[PDB]
Amino acid sequence: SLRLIATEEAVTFQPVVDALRAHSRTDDASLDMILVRDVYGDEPARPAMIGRLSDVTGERLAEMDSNGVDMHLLSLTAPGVQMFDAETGTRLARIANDLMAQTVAANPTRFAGLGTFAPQDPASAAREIERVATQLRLNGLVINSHTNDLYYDDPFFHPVFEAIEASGLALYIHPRAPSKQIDRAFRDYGMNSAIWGYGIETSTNAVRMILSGLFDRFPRLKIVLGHMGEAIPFWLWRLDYMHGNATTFGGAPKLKLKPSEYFRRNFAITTSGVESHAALRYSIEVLGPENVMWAIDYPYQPMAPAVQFIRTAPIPEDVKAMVAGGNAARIFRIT
Amino acid sequence: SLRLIATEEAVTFQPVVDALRAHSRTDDASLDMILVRDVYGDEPARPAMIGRLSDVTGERLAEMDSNGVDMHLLSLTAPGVQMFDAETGTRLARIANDLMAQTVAANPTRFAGLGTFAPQDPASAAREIERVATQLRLNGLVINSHTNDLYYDDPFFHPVFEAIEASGLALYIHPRAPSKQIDRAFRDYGMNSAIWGYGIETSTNAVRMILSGLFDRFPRLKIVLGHMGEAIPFWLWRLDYMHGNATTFGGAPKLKLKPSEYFRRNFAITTSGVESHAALRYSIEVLGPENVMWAIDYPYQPMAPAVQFIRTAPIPEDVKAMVAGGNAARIFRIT
Ligand SMILES: [Mn+2]
Ligand SMILES: [Mn+2]
Repeated sequence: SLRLIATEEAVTFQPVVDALRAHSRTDDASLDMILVRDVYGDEPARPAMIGRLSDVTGERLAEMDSNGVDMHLLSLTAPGVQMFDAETGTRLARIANDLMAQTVAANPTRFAGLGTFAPQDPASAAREIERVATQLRLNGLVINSHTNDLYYDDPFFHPVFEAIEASGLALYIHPRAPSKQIDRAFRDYGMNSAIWGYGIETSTNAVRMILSGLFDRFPRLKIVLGHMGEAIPFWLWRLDYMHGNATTFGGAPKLKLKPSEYFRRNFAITTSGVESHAALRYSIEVLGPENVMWAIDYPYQPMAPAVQFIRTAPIPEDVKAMVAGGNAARIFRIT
Repeated sequence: SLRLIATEEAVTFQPVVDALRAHSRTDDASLDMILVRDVYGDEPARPAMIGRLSDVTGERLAEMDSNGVDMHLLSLTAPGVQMFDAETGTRLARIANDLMAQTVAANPTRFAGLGTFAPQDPASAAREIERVATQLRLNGLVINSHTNDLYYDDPFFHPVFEAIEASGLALYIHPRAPSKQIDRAFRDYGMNSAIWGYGIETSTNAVRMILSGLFDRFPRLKIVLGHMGEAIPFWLWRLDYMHGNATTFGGAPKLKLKPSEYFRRNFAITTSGVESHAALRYSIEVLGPENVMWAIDYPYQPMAPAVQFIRTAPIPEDVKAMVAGGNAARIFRIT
């Protein structure tokens, strides 16, 4: 009876897989090359991952059925098309988006989809964002933190955000590995990945977006952050408290709202990879129950424990319905 | 009659101030130079700060009295003596520690103190840690995240942690601005400081310490983190979950315990700069009430709101007493 819509569910498609296979052989210094080699490289350390990522109607659907999961909201897996040059990224984003729409239409009661884009070329990205919203009628958008080691405060990306805001599509900002601005401290102990780097990279991106005033410029933007908001919900009081010093002594711009007010107004979060009732309850309290969505983070996380996490959450049934799927249905235009 | 012991209370002394005024004029590229110029520069943007940091028995004690604060646990303010060359840092650490001991001894019912050291020279730091523990009988230790842009998983610092463990003194790892490994992303919107950079720098340091197996090598270390544990308490589930991948594919060493188990066994946290009852409640729930301590972060934060934050906390009186001062009395050897 509980409607479950998992909102951070990765997929890939052959043309992107082939491109990453070739890219894995190059001398790119980006920290994502660790993942890219492990999954897409010759002699990969994780040889089953491409199969599990590519599968939609086999193991994925059987697991959804076994666990009573109604839908996956699908996204091209990190690092998407962002590691390629502008020309290649742009070509592949179109291809990946068409394949995403095709995948969704084969089973639209079970799958919804986010389109992606190649912000290496902001004008072409804005055009693809319009095409995703209007021509393909996809459910929203996904991008994997930084592009070209720049964050989304940079005015270079204004045409992208202008297009996103006009489109009405929410943007899921998924992690990728720490950019070159920060990667040096994430080369050890597997910290390049989900264990630490992903969170630091993505949250820092989001915080720069807020403090730069991007949400005064584009106030109707809706951003979604996985991994219980990449911990930003935990830092809200300190973000607010220290903002006066930042504008006064630090040369940060004056904002109309407080940092945490942008977070509640313009962001929503998902529970991907943070199956903690305590953290879920914290987030509901400080963000409000309309701002928290459930996710699995399949195939990197197994479905069963993610499902049982939300089914057993110590919150009222109406709030649980919102988190399990009601909020996603609203935010990602799912019927 | 609630005993209030504030655990992250900054102070400075003339010999360190003079050293930092001189350092302010050098071409050090450290991100801390923004703070150092602002407070200690020839043309300071924050001219009253040196006076406020230096004052112990004037305005500080008066504010403590007005607000019913029993004690401050004093620490040489960031960046301590860690920006100097090895010889200079070593010399000033001894001098700062002697002055701290004398300051505590002058009003020992109102002030406790943490000694510091210069990790630039691990062998010399080890000796000063022993002196601090055995001869000055100070209450514990303080260091400001990185030294020379290295983190405390580095085996270079092993003689330091060997000494700390043996001394039985708890080490407060206070923030510093992001090291050169990560500072590129923290040059804008005032993010070098408390609003964002501090927490990312310090939490990353601690996470590296945990994942490197430092607490299998030194299982009796006690580390204290301010700012509600630099958000580490929020990330515990994901740290644990992803640790399997880190060791299997990421070359992280195999640990005896889970990451969150080191966090609970070897760390305690304080509420400095995070006056959120919701964040406080979360922390007590996931760490246990014995691992959370109150702090003010004076003079960077005012006393009254921090005091009223704990006096009004929606927790039982016995738990409130532990947080307000009881835990600190145990952890920092205060009668
Ligand atoms: Mn994911
Ligand atoms: Mn402090």
